[PDB]
Amino acid sequence: SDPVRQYLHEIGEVLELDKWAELGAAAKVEEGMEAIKKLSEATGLDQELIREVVRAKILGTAAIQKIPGLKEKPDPKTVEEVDGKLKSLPKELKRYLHIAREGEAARQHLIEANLRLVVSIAKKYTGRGLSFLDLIQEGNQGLIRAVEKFEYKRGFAFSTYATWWIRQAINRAIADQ
Amino acid sequence: ALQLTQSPSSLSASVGDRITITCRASQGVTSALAWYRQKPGSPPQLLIYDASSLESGVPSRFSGSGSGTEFTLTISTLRPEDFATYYCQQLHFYPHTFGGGTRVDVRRTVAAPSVFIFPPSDEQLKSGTASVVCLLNNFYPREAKVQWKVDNALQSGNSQESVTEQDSKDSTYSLSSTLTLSKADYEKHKVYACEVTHQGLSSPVTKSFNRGEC
Amino acid sequence: RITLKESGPPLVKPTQTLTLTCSFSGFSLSDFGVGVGWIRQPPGKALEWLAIIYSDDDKRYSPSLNTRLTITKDTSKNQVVLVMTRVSPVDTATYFCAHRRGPTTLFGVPIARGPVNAMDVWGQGITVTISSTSTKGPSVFPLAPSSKSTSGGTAALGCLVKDYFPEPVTVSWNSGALTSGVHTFPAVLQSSGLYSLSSVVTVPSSSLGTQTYICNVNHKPSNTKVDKKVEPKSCDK
Ligand SMILES: Nc1ncnc2c1ncn2[C@@H]1O[C@H](COP(=O)(O)OP(=O)(O)OP(=O)(O)O)[C@@H](O)[C@H]1O
Repeated sequence: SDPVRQYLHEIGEVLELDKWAELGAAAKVEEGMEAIKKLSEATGLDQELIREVVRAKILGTAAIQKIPGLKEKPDPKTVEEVDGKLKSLPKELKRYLHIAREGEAARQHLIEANLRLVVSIAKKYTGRGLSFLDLIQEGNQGLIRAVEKFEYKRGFAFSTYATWWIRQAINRAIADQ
Repeated sequence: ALQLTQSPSSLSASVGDRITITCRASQGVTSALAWYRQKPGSPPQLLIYDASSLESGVPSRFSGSGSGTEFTLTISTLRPEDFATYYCQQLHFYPHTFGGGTRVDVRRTVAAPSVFIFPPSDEQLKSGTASVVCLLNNFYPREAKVQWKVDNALQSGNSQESVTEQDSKDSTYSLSSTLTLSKADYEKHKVYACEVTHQGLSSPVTKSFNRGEC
Repeated sequence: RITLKESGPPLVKPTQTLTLTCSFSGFSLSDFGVGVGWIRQPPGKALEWLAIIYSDDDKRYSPSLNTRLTITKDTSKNQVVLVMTRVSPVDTATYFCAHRRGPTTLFGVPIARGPVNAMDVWGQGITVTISSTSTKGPSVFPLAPSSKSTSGGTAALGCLVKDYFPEPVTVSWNSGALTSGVHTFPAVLQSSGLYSLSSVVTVPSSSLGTQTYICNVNHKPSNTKVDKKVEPKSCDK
């Protein structure tokens, strides 16, 4: 069955987050992004490695594992590599791991909750330059840019801050190539 | 589709009892669960917010508990005004879903149906229709059946009944059955009877009338 | 302090458009994160959630009918409008609007979002019926007291409110003075498509021909007001 139904069926079973349930998760991401600064400047040098590892750990039980546009870098070996190089740390460094795994579980829920959003924006470009399954690989990519740059303390709403990067990722890809 | 399953769907208790309604959620809604109370012919009224916080100005007999998937409401001492339908609501996901409801009734000793009966008005008759009405005032439980006989001939599909709510004053139910006929069809019979059947009776009661004197 | 009142048509014809309005006081839609939502209750069934709109103009609709719902606000007039297209009898219900608290913020940045998890103030509700049946006031007939109506120590009388459309109708006895022993049954829908209900009152069998009993019938949808005195049957002299 065309993933036009395989995918769409998966996401059509995901629920939208309440206005404040979102803002709460989007904040939890920043807390699991400040705990990555701590779990990075201790185990040795910068963050992104840790972030992707925890992301894979959480991604193991995700309701939606196949996201078009995301460069899933499993590295079947690197897992136990950094997993062990973390689970064994001082008493205090275990609670920051707890914090990071949650802040990263939020980044996932937040993305899943806005998939059927990227699908309705993409649909507003049908019959044009690019096609359905194509646009989504771009919108979903903007969805990741927003969930990364987001900043509740600034005052913006996420539903909007998302649309303003989903559409932007499509109108910068409509340039083709 | 996030489903909110409420149990029991209904229940009975007496003033001063302690009861627990439950609300199970198809998926985790954390603490975003609210409990409302709706009295007949009234808007719902908030009781608990954020799962466990008593809404200000709400009686302290009420309390809520739970998180994620399982929630409960609890009335310490049931009171006269606590008999109503209770609803839960989750506001974690859109759409904010409401539970199916839980009706709460009072207990009491089987009451006897005080049966009366009213022949059609002459004012009504002169309009071409007739309505014979059979009132069953104050009984318990709701269980009761009215049977319409017209000249001993049982009647089906030409009557309609309606039950009031269990009154907080006298916690019983009242029923009103209405048999409708045309003026012409009414002007061909004499004995119009009503055969009530209820637990509070050792035999069916028939508060009948005869359209000669009544 | 907070009051919401819904307003709109008591009856709309199928396939037409239903426009409800929520007027409120005690708060503003310019308040931080505040929301105003719509909930309906079909006859004999449980609450169903419809839509919500916020101070920042964010809005959400129930999936099962988001194609038919539009919600809009007028924060300077303290009103919210819900519009529903292509209605059908299945949309017959009481429609409520309700208020949603915004988060307790440190003036701007949220912190205590606890109070947002409930709809804390509800409007009275408005009864709306979608049908092809035309509006029609009620005839009020007596349920006069008598021998077969007076059993034991106390008599019983009432009023029969016959053939009106649509719901609702309101029944009071002696302008409110009388409430004791008053039973106002729910309306039933007759085979013709018109509603019918009775209201009864039990009184002292020794005060019938002395005390005056009047039932006050109001059916707003047809703007009909009726007052009927219910005196005993002339079954005496
Ligand atoms: N108000 C609404 N909100 C959300 N979804 C809706 C609404 N009204 C209809 N829909 C559904 O959204 C769907 C979008 O099309 P989609 O590609 O999801 O089809 P589908 O669900 O895969 O079809 P099927 O259900 O036969 O498998 C429509 O099929 C429709 O059933």
